[PDB]
Amino acid sequence: SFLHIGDICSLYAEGSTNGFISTLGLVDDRCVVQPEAGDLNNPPKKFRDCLFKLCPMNRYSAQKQFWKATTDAVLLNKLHHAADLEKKQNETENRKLLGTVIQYGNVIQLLHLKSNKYLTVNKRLPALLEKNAMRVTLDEAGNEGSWFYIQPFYKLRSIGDSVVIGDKVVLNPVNAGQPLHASSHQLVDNPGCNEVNSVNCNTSWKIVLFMKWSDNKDDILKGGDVVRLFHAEQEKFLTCDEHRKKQHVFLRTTSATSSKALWEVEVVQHDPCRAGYWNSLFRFKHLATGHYLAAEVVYSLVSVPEGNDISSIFELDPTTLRGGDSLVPRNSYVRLRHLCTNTWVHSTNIPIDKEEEKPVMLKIGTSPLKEDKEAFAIVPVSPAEVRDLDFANDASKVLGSIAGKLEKGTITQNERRSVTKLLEDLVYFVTGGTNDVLEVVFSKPNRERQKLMREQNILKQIFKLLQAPFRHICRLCYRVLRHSQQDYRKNQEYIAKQFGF
Repeated sequence: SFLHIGDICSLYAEGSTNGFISTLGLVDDRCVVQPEAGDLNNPPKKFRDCLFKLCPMNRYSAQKQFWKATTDAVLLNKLHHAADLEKKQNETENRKLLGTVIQYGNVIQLLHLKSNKYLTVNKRLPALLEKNAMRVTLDEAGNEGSWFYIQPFYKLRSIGDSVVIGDKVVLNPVNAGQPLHASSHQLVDNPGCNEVNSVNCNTSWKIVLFMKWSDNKDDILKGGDVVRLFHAEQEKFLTCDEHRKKQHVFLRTTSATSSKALWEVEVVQHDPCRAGYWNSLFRFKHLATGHYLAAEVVYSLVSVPEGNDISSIFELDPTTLRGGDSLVPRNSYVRLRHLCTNTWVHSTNIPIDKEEEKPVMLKIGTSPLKEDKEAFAIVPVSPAEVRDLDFANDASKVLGSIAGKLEKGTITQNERRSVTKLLEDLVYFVTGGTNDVLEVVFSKPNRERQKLMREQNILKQIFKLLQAPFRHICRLCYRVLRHSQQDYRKNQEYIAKQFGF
């Protein structure tokens, strides 16, 4: 099979350091290669971080100029609409290439899915761990440091050959200089990370295909798509959480959308590659714990830690529009069959939090008999909100990591700049935006973003940031809490007791 504009796929390094390209959550623009995190036959855990969309060469000349600045211009109004009309033109053209095969010697732009940001090689900036390599970042806008020559690796495959799935390449920057080097230099802060960069080298990149543009379309069920699972009859979402230090699979008693109810669809494939549909098999990986949904004891819903085993494999049966010929599933209600143990899903009236009054945890098992009402809705989850989530839980630990340092000792000069800048960015988030963005300053708030703060401990870190310049940051903590709190009793109260505690 060939590679085509709009395919999603991972990138694994070869030679000096075989690794899978990855990134540090959302706040950081750093690119990394964790060598002993996983290999090709057994992928690293949070694999949704290693995927890229293939985009064609973007027309960046007009947008590049617009950003040039410390200056005054009244026609910035013209220039910005000139960059925007170029920006959509780029969109239209790149979308007209959906389906075209990219051959060797083309120029392409790697797009990092999780972040919705491009690969970016800064010819003016040398990499921070490798003395002689140009720095590489993740720029949402992109630029000439996003243009990449795809050059053949084995003389076997010539230039102007069609680049075939599983081929090794040289991802050479067009003007920015030398090939993407998977360096052999380890980051201080990070145990499992070797960094990447642009310097003369012999690093070869293998391309493993996740999904073809052909399957990239919606709202058809998809390989890596994230979903919420809603029991129609029961009116409770399938969540998964630790109760009394134990991972439980249960219903929680559409308005209330938790963060521990987030399932990452997988469709089973011979290779570790990513609709599929009715005649297909699946597993379900939680977003909090890498844990997998499985049935093992007639049986019950356990949370197995990895998806290498049959017990974690289910398969979907449609209804009431059944029997359903094999075809892409379309965000519709299904009955779930465990081919492995041979039973259908059946919820229960049995609680897990047995002592708690009005218990919020209904246990679920599996019974052989089919149930007319016993079917869930595969309820889709916007990728934008998923980003928000990982951005949110991602920044949580940053605060969590940094607050514990003021706790014991003090904070370094550079360590401050981050939280100072990060905090203000967390406001644009909670205020909502953005595109200066003064309108976004005036902009209304997201209750759904507010949902997150207490849910991902964001609030809990500001309070725990008060343990011990600081006149600005300690002062700057004040914008956020209030921004979060309004119009929401739940937060207003949560914070109220937190200030009381």
